[PDB]
Amino acid sequence: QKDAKSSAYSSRFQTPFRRRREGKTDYYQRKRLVTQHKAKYNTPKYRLVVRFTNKDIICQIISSTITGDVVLAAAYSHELPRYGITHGLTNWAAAYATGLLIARRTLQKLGLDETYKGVEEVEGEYELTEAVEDGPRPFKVFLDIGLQRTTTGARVFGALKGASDGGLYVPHSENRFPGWDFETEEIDPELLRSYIFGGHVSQYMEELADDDEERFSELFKGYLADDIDADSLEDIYTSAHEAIRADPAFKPTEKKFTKEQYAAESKKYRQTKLSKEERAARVAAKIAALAGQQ
Amino acid sequence: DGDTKDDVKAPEGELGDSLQTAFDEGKDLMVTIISAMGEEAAISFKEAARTD
Amino acid sequence: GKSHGYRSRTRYMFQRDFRKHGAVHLSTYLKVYKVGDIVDIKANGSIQKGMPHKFYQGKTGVVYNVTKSSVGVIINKMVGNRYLEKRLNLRVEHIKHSKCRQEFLERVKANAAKRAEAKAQGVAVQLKRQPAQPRESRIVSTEGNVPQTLAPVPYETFI
Amino acid sequence: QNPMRDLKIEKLVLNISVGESGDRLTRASKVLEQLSGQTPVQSKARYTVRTFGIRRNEKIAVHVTVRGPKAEEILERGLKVKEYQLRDRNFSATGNFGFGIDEHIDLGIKYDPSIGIFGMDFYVVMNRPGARVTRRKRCKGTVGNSHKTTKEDTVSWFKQKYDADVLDK
RNA sequence: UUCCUCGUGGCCCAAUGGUCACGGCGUCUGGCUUCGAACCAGAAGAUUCCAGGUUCAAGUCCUGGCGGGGAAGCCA
RNA sequence: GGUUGCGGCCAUAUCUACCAGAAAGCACCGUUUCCCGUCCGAUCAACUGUAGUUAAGCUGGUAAGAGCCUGACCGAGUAGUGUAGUGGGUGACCAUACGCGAAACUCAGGUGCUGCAAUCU
RNA sequence: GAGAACAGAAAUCUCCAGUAGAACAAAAGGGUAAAAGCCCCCUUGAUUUUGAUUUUCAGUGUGAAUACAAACCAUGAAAGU
RNA sequence: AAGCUCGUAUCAGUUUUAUGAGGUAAAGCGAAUGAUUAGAGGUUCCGGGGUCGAAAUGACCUUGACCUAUUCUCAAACUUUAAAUAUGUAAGAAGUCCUUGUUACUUAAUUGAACGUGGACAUUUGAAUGAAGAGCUUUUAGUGGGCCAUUUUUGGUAAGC
Ligand SMILES: [Mg+2]
Ligand SMILES: [Mg+2]
Ligand SMILES: [Mg+2]
Ligand SMILES: [Mg+2]
Ligand SMILES: [Mg+2]
Ligand SMILES: [Mg+2]
Ligand SMILES: [Mg+2]
Ligand SMILES: [Mg+2]
Ligand SMILES: [Mg+2]
Ligand SMILES: [Mg+2]
Ligand SMILES: [Mg+2]
Ligand SMILES: [Mg+2]
Ligand SMILES: [Mg+2]
Ligand SMILES: [Mg+2]
Repeated sequence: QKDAKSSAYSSRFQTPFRRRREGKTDYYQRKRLVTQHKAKYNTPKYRLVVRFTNKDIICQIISSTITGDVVLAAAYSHELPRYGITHGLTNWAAAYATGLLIARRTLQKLGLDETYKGVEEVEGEYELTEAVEDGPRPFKVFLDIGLQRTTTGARVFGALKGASDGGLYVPHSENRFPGWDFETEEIDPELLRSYIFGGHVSQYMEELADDDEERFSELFKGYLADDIDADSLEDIYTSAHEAIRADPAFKPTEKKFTKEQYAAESKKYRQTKLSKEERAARVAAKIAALAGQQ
Repeated sequence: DGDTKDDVKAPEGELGDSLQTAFDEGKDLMVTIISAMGEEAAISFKEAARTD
Repeated sequence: GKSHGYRSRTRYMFQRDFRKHGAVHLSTYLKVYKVGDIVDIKANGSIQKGMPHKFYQGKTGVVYNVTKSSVGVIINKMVGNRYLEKRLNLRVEHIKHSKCRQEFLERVKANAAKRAEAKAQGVAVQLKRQPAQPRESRIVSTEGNVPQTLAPVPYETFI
Repeated sequence: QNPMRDLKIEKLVLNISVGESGDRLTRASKVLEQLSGQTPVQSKARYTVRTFGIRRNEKIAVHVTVRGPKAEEILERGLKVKEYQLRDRNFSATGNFGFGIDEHIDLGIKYDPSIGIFGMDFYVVMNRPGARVTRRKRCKGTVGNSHKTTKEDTVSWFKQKYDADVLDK
């Protein structure tokens, strides 16, 4: 009835490319990101892409070619258990840790790890990775936040701060970090440092612990089940950071199976196409029955 | 909008004399102004007494 | 009065396409242009900045300058009884590599291959291209292909 | 089947279409905040009609959005004003419904003479959970055919809950 | 043919883009008179000659049509 | 082979109506102290992954489906057009010689391919 | 298109469809959908120094426009503009 | 006209190969815009109406819209598609490949960019045909009312307009 579009409309319709149809890429942003100064002929532009799905965080370094994009290194949230983090795999601190991980991962595989050590005595101060004198002018990369909404205190910038302390040079102002005083234009390092170490979580423990117990039970259940205390939350993060700076080399999984076996089961499981000869028989039978007086 | 124009000085014209006669009982005096080459005077009268 | 603007008589020449409106695909910005590349010009109507004048549509020239967002091109223009070279500055959206060269230097490297290989045993490599030669003799059998006799068709109205 | 496709209220929209701005406009706005606990918003007119006596952007009407248990509370408090009976045509074809009332004083604010007397227009937007698929920014999509509300579903839900009835048709 | 002008209450006309719009005569009700006038209190009535575009609003701003009136038409 | 992140070509990829989806992923989904934003924690912000569900999103399949794409001595060597004649015709126009060559229409076939990295009974 | 008191063909609000059939100071034509359209926040690059180039062209001028360099700035978290 | 530098070339009113651009001819309107003849089926909580009706979100007809599927004909300032003829560029020595030198530019980086050293590849050195010599400079006369023919085409009924 009303749910009908004319042939002329369907024949004159323009479709978005593919990604604008799926609503995943801002091509208006991609323009400004991947475009390279034409006098710098083949010098690629590397992007720090950060995405935030449920229960996981993704960080990658991507350059672009005509045939497709190419990635240097990637760092996911779910590998933190290797480095001593088991819960809150998407919190602000988890983001900062991931940014640190990918930072050391890249500089390690690029040979820029001994130089440009980064920042170790983290204090929530706003400082950039300055170039060492007569040195290799540290690596440069830009954020690619995608469709994610920019806002003060957003956890996407936690990855930025993770990389910047990790040793990468990421150009940025500080007026979007959490703790940025608004009516007067300054930053609060104490609050920023607290966020870097989960301060807003360890602090949030105390109220629920002193006000409502079943609420303290259903969420943070893993904390009780594994005996982690509010005060102990900073320590595990600090112990982690050293592990990342010790070995970011991205040990992969073992997969306990093969590519072929996975293919075999999916191949046998998925519905297949129907051949033209069968389709013709099917319609012929449909005439034979429905039109054939049943 | 504004409270200005201590200008035109109320032309001596007999139509203006009738305007002044009909003024003191009120009814929403409308007046027109002509300001060619700066030198300006009030030429025409009109009434719009609704206030509703 | 008469009217000769900068974009006069460009009503159809700058219409974009059918079902190809919207933004430009990134491959254009991913292209790399060197000095000395020979390149055609086709104005994109969606990018008003750095457009070429309508006369240069469909022309081909040589790159002589590269800047952050544009490319300097040399075009030969016939005026009067001679040619004058004109120097342009065009954003990459009105720019695409002329594949004529891309095809050409494949020949150059192919001839290099044949020349060296044939030089290894001296058999007169014979690099030059030749036009379509008149076809040489051949024999045609009728086996299972007995010739068919045709005849003119009479007139019928067919309406 | 029916695992988790239960029907719930998104929002209640309360509208008062004052034909002009000014003091009466302010007095009308002064009503809603006691009923809601929210700050109301006053909507402008989009073109002149010159017979209703409105200019463009003359800021004629007021409306408020209320959601959650507060919303269903106000909805219940209005249904008693309608004595739990609504005529059929009031129910939208997409599963929403609404009705108008007079004399907002029939609930809450006794009279409070500085305000005066005003009527309202309660309206309800109705669907199933998981509807943010059409509201999020990333991967925006449309809801499936079988998962949409309808006249038949909304009527039956309005009977089974609030144990009310529908009029002639 | 051109150019110009005009068309608005029953009649003659006036009109500030910002109120269905103004005057005078005319019409209606009541009063005075034996009665009609004159006179005294009060009212009402207009698709601004036909269609579009602009404006937020168009009698008005303008473009397209109908009817009326005026001027021009000379050197041979 | 499935899934996710970033893509390239930009409908064979869109649209309508139904059906199916192990595992993982994605998703919906729970809460409001903190950073943050709204009439409204609906979007956006933050926390948990715990309380649940494949209903939806998404993927795939089905339709003498719309559309889209490719092809054919189907239409058609037709329409049109470059060069020549002391060619025809009163004329409008039309054939011939050497060349190029459509669109509509009909029929047949198809209904995304692919790069990098990560994960999956 | 379907619904809500006064409210009706035209007042405000909600849902569904909606390739632009609207809007972008003006005449007309191109161009534009997470925008070039609507709303909001901050600003003055509508700045300084002369050069090169395109149109009209004699390859003169004027008008208009394009791409840089050397400074000082605006905006955005950033690439950028 | 005066010549000058050189001696078969840094050529050409030409064709071929390769590769670009165009919106005319044609064609189309059951494809966007506009025009336009005709019937058919629905839809009126909703046009004008009439009949049964007091009316109904009742029924039956008729005329106009509205929608759906069809039908006849059109566009210099309409269009999906789209010729023929004309038109841009390339077919090497000012070239190709290998190695490493300069830079205050650029790169995360001797990474790139541009310009070079040295080494290797010649008359089949990279399609056809011709080349009557090729290139370059100065100075000055006359001219700046045109007309005719084929083809395309504007105003006009038309014209030796
Ligand atoms: Mg943006
Ligand atoms: Mg074109
Ligand atoms: Mg009387
Ligand atoms: Mg924007
Ligand atoms: Mg000039
Ligand atoms: Mg043309
Ligand atoms: Mg034609
Ligand atoms: Mg056609
Ligand atoms: Mg048409
Ligand atoms: Mg050609
Ligand atoms: Mg002389
Ligand atoms: Mg001369
Ligand atoms: Mg002269
Ligand atoms: Mg003369």
